[PDB]
Amino acid sequence: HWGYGKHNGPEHWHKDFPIAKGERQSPVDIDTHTAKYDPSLKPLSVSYDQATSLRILNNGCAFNVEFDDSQDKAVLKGGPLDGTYRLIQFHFHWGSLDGQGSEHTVDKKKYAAELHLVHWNTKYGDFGKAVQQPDGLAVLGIFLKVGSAKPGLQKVVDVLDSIKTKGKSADFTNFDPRGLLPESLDYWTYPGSLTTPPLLECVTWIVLKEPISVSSEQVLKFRKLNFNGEGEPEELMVDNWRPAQPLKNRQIKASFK
Ligand SMILES: *SCCNC(=O)CC(c1ccccc1)c1ccccc1
Ligand SMILES: [Zn+2]
Repeated sequence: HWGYGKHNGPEHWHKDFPIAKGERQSPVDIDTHTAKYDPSLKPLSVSYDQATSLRILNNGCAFNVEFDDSQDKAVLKGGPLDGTYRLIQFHFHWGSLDGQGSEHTVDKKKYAAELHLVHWNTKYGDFGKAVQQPDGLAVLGIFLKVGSAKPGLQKVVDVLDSIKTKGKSADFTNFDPRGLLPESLDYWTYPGSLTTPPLLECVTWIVLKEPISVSSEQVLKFRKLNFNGEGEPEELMVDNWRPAQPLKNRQIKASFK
């Protein structure tokens, strides 16, 4: 029932999901002049060399690339995190225009899109249990800007034709998410939530400072997806992003000076 339109978008979510007006909601604006370098933060470890993707799905909200998380194949460790967090999936949020689309902002700047690499804490055994824990998830957020094409994204872009509408999925094996990372692993980190209902406050956010560049043609293909299901009237999948929420009683820490 919730969505991203005028009668059911983010300003309405609180009626079915009162936690939307919560104490640690995401996304937020990242005030780079207020975030503090934290020297306690240990180095970030992104270990994706044995990653195993399975499938890509249009769920009506975005598209997810799903991974085999039955073992420690692609994991996130270090930084602010205690323990190992398993890659379960990734997705994007993007806009109708290159001037908007990200969820997090940097000094109020909106990027063209935002990549979320979603990982869960292995100490809680599965994702569904992890989301009911304040330290259950770790999401790696990577901003997208429009410029030169991102070669590691092209495999993703090409399959989208086969998952145009809500409920469609396709085989997506042997995709390597290392091709979606920037050079630098400099990040900001804060405690927050999922950015769609149920909006659970179970996330440790890790947002890379360095955006990746994608081409105009690549993001235009994202914009051709549909929110609707097959044989329903076309509603382009665009602007599936939730805006910045109140930081309230939280501190954003930086991994770099
Ligand atoms: S079209 C709805 C899209 N959202 C889902 O993928 C739901 C999913 C979730 C959350 C809480 C419990 C079970 C499943 C999810 C949402 C955001 C990030 C990761 C997973
Ligand atoms: Zn997301």
